[PDB]
Amino acid sequence: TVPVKLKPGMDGPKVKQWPLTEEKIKALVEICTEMEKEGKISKIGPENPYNTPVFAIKKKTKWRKLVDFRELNKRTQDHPAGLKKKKSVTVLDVGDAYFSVPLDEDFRKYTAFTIPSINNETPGIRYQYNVLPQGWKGSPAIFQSSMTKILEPFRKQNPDIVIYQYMDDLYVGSDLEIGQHRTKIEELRQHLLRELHPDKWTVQPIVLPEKDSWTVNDIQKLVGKLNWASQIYPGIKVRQLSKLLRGTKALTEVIPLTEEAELELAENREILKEPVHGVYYDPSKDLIAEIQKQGQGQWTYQIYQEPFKNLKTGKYARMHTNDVKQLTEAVQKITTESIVIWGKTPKFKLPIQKETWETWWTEYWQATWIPEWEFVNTPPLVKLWYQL
Amino acid sequence: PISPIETVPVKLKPGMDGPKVKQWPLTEEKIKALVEICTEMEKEGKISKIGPENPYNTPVFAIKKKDSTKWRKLVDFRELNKRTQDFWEVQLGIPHPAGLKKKKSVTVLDVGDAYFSVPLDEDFRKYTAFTIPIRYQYNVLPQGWKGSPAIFQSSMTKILEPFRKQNPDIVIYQYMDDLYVGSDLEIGQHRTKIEELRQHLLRWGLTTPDKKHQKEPPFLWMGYELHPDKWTVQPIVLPEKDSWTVNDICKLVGKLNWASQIYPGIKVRQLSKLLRGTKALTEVIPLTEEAELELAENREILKEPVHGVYYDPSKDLIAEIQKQGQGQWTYQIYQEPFKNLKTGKYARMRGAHTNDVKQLTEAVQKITTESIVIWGKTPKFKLPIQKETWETWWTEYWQATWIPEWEFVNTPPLVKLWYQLEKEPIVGAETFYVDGAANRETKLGKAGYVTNRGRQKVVTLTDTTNQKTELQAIYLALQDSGLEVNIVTDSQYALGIIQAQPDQSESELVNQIIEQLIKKEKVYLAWVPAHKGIGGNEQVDKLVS
DNA sequence: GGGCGGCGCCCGAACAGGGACTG
DNA sequence: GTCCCTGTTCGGGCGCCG
Ligand SMILES: Nc1nc(=O)n([C@@H]2CS[C@H](COP(=O)(O)OP(=O)(O)OP(=O)(O)O)O2)cc1F
Ligand SMILES: [Mg+2]
Ligand SMILES: [Mg+2]
Repeated sequence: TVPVKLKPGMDGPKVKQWPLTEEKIKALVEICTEMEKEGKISKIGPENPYNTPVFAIKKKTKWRKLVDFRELNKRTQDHPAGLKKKKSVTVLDVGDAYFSVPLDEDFRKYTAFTIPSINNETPGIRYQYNVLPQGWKGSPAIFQSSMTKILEPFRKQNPDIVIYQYMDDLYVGSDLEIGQHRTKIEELRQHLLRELHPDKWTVQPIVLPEKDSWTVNDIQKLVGKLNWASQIYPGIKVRQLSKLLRGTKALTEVIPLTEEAELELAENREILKEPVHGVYYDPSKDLIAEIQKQGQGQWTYQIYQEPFKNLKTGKYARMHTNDVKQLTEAVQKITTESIVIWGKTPKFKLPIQKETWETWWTEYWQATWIPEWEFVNTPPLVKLWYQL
Repeated sequence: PISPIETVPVKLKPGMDGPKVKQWPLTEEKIKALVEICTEMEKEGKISKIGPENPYNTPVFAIKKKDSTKWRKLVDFRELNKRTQDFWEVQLGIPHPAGLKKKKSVTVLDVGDAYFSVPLDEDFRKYTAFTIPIRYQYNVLPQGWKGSPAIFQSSMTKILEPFRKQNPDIVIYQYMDDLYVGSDLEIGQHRTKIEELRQHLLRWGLTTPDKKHQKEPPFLWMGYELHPDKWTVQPIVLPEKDSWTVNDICKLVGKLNWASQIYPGIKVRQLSKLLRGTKALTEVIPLTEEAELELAENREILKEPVHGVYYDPSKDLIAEIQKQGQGQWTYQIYQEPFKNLKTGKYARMRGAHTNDVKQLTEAVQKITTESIVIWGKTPKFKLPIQKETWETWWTEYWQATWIPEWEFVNTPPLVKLWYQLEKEPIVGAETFYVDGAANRETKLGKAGYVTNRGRQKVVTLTDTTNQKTELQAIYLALQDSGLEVNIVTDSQYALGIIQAQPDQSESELVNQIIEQLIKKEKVYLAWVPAHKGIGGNEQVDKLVS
């Protein structure tokens, strides 16, 4: 094995386990019985002071155990540009390959987790890992050499195919037709015994209303929106539009746009088409992803690292709906895009109450990773700024 | 005897040693109890005599057990607890009788001298030194040490594991040493299985004395009385004093909270409000008239007989919620119409400003989590809120909010939003431009408005803030306007507060604003960026400055 | 009379994040 | 930045169980 240490001056995770439903607990009990009978995990006691929450997800009657290693990954010692330009990209779960490499003995105490019981019939049953656990930052790092030795022949025989690895997944991108793309994916699945479309992702720009008649209210709202947007695009000018609002007028009074204000509005429409200047991706800083609920199944999002220096802006437009489910789906979509583009997941500012999210988010999760997030009492102003 | 189970290896915190506390004086009766206990335990090898090679010590004492004349031996291990490593507790919660399923046969038994049967790590025994007014050390788990509950619970789980494997269809609710054992066997086969379980435990050094072997209902378990088809809570005696201290209030509120699991309608908010800023426990707190009435209502509802039923997994879980004032809610979880699994309250005040839809959503979340714990699934909800009210709220609310499968119930008081902000400006409504300024040095401020019809007003304020002056300006516009009004505000603080449609607030100013808003017919609230020369916000800004 | 752990409730203290402000 | 406001978490009291 290889020795793995924590970051200097940091202890292991001590995160309490959250309530699980009966089906998840049963799936976890079966999976852990198999893993224990195969030597992957071992029962432990309370003299280990560490813990990491665990749950399960059902994709497409086969359950998958998912361990929330966010804290442990955060406390553990420390990219193809063409992947985002491929016609088709398939995601493949390769986590099982980690169960063949043993884990450093002194590190195993940090991977502890606790299976709960319905109605607290029984105290929590605690395990620790004996092998590279799925969802841990160290697993792809320590397995990298074996993975490269595995994937060398398939890359040689297919130089135009882009295979990139994030924690538990291989992203395989090709430019050829669907049907042959699935054939190459099946060939790679054969080789591993030793559906996205990134070129269609679009940016959602800021757009100004088009009217034949403008009230004092319309112009005040437009001026506020442009004053906000000028923090991102310094070319935005507001003087001539604000001229039309001198005095103390009624909100429903109709204001005719002068030639100066019309030209200024056209210039501002043109300026909002150019890309933001001076936005450089910092690998040492975190990706911040903000989401706004626009209503009627619409969601806007921005990915940035510094204020007003957006790396990306986009939307997720669903159509008796469920806000929490749509929000988790939007989070997973944004995270997939961020992984494909920059090879890293963003920290989310979620417009939802903490308890609602933590109560219902695991019922709609389908990915093998979990991003960091925090909860926001969002302002309606920024919600109006990115409206469509 | 002593369990032949392997010990759990514990260690002191790095760079620390064992405690050296001196024994405090004890009553001769306590001394006799302790010497009898210690002679008995030393004969069995649970404690070992030590000598001068042991430099540590920790005080001991004894209390009266729940039984008639038995004494429990305790050690004030607070120092050793400070010096001892951290553990991860394995007790994740408390089992509830509403989560039990119907069993043909039930037994309740209790392990005798539970802690004193589980061995202690040899290397650690040194630190458990004590003196009976003879010095000893512990070879088993002592009572008073912080690592004893978790070590015992884990050891008990390991001991029961082979029996649970061999008997997957015998259900064993294992709270610390109390075991509830349920089966679908006839009574004879059930007693045979119980004897098998007792012999299994005895093989692992855990006796099950007959004096605590319950074989017929009602079973006393976890503070409940379990009958075949029903369960009740052992009686709750609420204090009936004439003078009320803070400690008495805490005891009464705790008893009422414990009662609310099966008694519907319990309310504690007005009694809890009596505990703001009180210094110590002995502080006498005269009861408020509202607190008096709340206590009287609770006392009356506690006089009625009530019981629960057990869980049938082949039927739906239904949680029905009812509203009372002051931000308080009750709920009943049942499967058959008038047969409650359990009941509960919810009274948390989340945030400086809120309304009843937010509180209903929060109560739904709490009930959902509690139900996931107790039954492992989410219930179907009956809520006193129109589908149209919820549609409006979650359509117009900027946050992601969702209620699981629910249906409307016709029981007042219905949950409603008390006013609606317009989406568009109002024709024929006077347009108020409001603003407030505050001096961060003198704390003096001004609030005021101008209107498109020529009116302007400015109010001076003392000991205020910028946010407060903005709220005051909005309030002044609401006061001096007609039934329909357009208001253009400077402050996204006040706009964000009002757009959430609060009906209740801890701020008196926001409460007055809410009153005004409810009185109005149409309100449209718009925002403009400050200090940008946008009329007539320009005029108000110049005025209040 | 006290010691221990779990869960619950409520309240206050400490701390974090964001917006408005001076000059 | 400072001041103000709001939200979270954690620790203290009590209750319940062992
Ligand atoms: N107040 C208590 N403090 C404790 O530390 N305990 C611990 C945790 S559970 C364990 C039970 O111990 P025992 O079996 O010796 O005592 P018991 O009265 O529960 O039963 P029994 O007299 O041995 O039949 O003692 C129990 C208490 F009630
Ligand atoms: Mg006992
Ligand atoms: Mg202002």
